[PDB]
Amino acid sequence: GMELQDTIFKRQSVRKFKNQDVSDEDILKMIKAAGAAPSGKNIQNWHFVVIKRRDLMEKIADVITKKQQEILVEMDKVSVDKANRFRKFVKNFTLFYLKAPVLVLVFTKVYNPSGYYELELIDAPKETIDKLFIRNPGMQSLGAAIENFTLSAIELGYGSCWLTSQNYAADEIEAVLEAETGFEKGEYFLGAMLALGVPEDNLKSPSKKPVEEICTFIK
Amino acid sequence: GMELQDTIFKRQSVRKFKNQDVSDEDILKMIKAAGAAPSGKNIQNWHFVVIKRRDLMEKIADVITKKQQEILVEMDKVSVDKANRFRKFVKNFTLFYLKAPVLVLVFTKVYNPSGYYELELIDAPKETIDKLFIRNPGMQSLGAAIENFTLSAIELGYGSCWLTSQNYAADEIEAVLEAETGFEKGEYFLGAMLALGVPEDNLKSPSKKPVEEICTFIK
Ligand SMILES: Cc1cc2nc3c(=O)[nH]c(=O)nc-3n(C[C@H](O)[C@H](O)[C@H](O)COP(=O)(O)O)c2cc1C
Ligand SMILES: Cc1cc2nc3c(=O)[nH]c(=O)nc-3n(C[C@H](O)[C@H](O)[C@H](O)COP(=O)(O)O)c2cc1C
Ligand SMILES: [Cl-]
Ligand SMILES: [Cl-]
Repeated sequence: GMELQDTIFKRQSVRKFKNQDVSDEDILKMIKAAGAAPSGKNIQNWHFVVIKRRDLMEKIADVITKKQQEILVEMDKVSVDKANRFRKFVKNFTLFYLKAPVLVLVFTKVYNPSGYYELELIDAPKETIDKLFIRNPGMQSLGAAIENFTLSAIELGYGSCWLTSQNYAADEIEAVLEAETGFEKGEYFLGAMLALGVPEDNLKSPSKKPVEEICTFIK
Repeated sequence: GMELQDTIFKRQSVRKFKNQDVSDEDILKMIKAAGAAPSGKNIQNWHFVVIKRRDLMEKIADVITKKQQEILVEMDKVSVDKANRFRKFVKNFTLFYLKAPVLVLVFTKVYNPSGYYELELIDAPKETIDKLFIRNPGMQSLGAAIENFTLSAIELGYGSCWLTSQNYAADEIEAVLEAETGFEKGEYFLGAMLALGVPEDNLKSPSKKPVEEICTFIK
C-alpha cells in the first residue's frame, strides 16, 4: 500500500505513458474507491466506462477532431491567432490521451441540490434557483469520486490525467460510444475522461499557490 | 500515517463530534493537501476560511434559519407536509455543524472551461455554451480539493461532513462573514462548508450502489 499524503503529493497530470498494461482488476479497485466517495444526498451520480479498445479510442478522437474543425472553420474567420492556439491546445491537452493504454469515460447526471425542489414548489424565480448551480454540488460530488479514482491509480503504480477539454464534443462522443458498443447512457452524460497508464518518469507540473494564499484562519 | 484505501473506506459523513479540539497545524496540513488537487488549467479555484469562533458559527446559523423561514412560510401555503419535511431536513442535514469545534467555509470562483472562449469568439448560441457547464469542470476541481481535505482529516484522526445544503443562503452567509471578520471574498463565493472535528463513535452511512452498477468494461 501507499500512505495518503505520499499519494496526494505524488499526483500529477500524466500526459506521457510507458508501454505497459493496466489490469482490469486494478482498474476495478480504482472504481470501488470512486464509488465510496461522498455525494449529495447519496446520489452517486457516476458511471465509469473503461475502454481498452484501440479502434474505439481512435473513433472518439476522430469525433472530437470533427467537432473541433467545425469550430475552427468559424474561428479562422475571426482570428487565425486564436484559432491556431486552439489547434495546438487540442493536440497537446486533449488528444494526447491516445498515448495511454486505457481511456476511461466518466458519465454523470444532474443533481438538483437542496433548495431546488423547495424553491420550485413556491414558484421562485428561475434566476434564484440558478444560483444553486454556480457551485454545482453534483459536480463537486463527481470530482470527489474522480479524485478517489486518481489517488488509487497512483497507489497501484499507475497515474492519469483528468480531462474535460473534450466536452464541446460530448454529445458526439456519447453518440459514437453508443453506436460502437450499444452502451445505454440513460439520463447520464459525459462529465470527464481519464487517460490512464504507467507514467513516464520526470513529468512536469506548474507551480501551485502557497498554502498560506489559499486560506484564512479567523481569529 | 494511514494507507490510502484505509482512509477512503473509513470516510463517512460525520454529523456528531466528540468534545475535543482540532489543532491549527493539523488543519493547515488538510488545506495543503486540498491545494495539491488537480484543477482545470491549474485554476486552483478554492479558498478555505477556518472558523472556531462560536459566535460567528451561531451568526451563520441564524441567517440560514432566517432564509429557511422565508421559504417555509411560502411552502406551508402549498404543502404543509413538504414544508415539514424541509424543517426536519435543515436540522438534521444543515444546522448539525454547530456540533463540531470547527466550521470551514470553502470559497470558490467560476472556471470558464475549454470551449467557452472559442464558442464565444464565434458567437455560438448561449444554449450551446451553457452545455459546458452541466458538467461544471470548476466544481469538479473544487470537489477534488475538498476530497483531498476530507481524506487528510481522517488520516490525522478527525472526520468531517461536506455541506452544500446551506447554499440557498450563501449570499447571506458571506455578508455575515464579511461584517464580522473583514474577510474580502473578491470574485469568490461560498462553494461548500465542512463540519470538522473528532468524530463520535458508531457512525452510520447509507447503502451504496454495487460496483458492477457503476461501471462498464468495454470488450
Ligand atoms: C457536494 C456534496 C454536498 C453535500 N452536502 C451535504 C449537506 O448539506 N448535509 C449533509 O448532511 N450531508 C451532505 N453531504 C454528504 C452526503 O449526504 C453523503 O456523502 C451521502 O449521504 C453518503 O454518505 P457517507 O458520506 O456517510 O458515505 C454532501 C456530500 C457532497 C459530496
Ligand atoms: C476537472 C478538470 C479538468 C481537466 N481537464 C484537462 C484537460 O482537458 N487536459 C489536460 O491536459 N489536463 C486537464 N486537467 C489537468 C490540469 O491541467 C492539471 O491538474 C493542472 O494543470 C495542474 O497540473 P498537475 O495536475 O500536474 O498538478 C483537468 C483537471 C481538472 C481537475
Ligand atoms: Cl475544460
Ligand atoms: Cl445540497
